[PDB]
Amino acid sequence: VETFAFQAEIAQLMSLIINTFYSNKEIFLRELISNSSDALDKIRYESLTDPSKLDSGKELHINLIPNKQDRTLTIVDTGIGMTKADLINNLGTIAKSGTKAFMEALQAGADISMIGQFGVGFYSAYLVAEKVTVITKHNDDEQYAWESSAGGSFTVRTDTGEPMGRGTKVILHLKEDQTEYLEERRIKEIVKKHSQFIGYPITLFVE
Ligand SMILES: COc1ccc(-c2c(-c3cc(C(C)C)c(O)cc3O)noc2NC(=O)C2CC2)cc1
Repeated sequence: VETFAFQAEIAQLMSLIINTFYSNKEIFLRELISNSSDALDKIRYESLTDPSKLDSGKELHINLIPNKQDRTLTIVDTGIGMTKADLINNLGTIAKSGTKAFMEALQAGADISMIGQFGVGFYSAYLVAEKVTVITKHNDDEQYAWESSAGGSFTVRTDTGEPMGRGTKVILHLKEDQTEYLEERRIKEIVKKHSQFIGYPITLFVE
């Protein structure tokens, strides 16, 4: 297991997300679904010229998996996936510059819900989760698990769990007071409100 420090700007972004009073927490799901859609777009485009990139799985979809027993909400996609290098480099995001652009878009009146416009929507996960695990598999690398409970550090390790084929799984270990996001009707409501026109099948698993 390797432990890394977040860049100062990202730790600041996470501290802001965790500590700022902001009731509209449901946007985290929109942001994660958007990321999955972006990753799915990428493997789709690459497969147009090289269909063998789909040997790791032809289906392009997003699954939402609540587990009330574990208090986890998991978002799984079969997009392009991330390499180990991507994970360490802020999960394939432009997080340093994006955080800068977000930080003082906020000072120009913006609110937290615009976070995705600055490429760092992922970190909105910390509105609802005390810990986030990101398990990912890119065609060119092995399957890795990234994890952080904030506090300035993250870990990366080779994943031992179920083979994913290709794509990304974001596991949200929910805060005690945020269990509404495990309820079927709440999830459906949020998907219909914010993600109605995502161009990939979104399947909400039941328990
Ligand atoms: C908005 O920033 C993003 C969005 C998606 C990704 C991404 C992902 C990916 C990343 C995340 C976050 C953990 C950041 C996610 O929730 C879902 C995903 O499928 N897998 O491969 C990728 N690699 C990519 O190059 C792609 C298409 C965007 C990385 C950065």
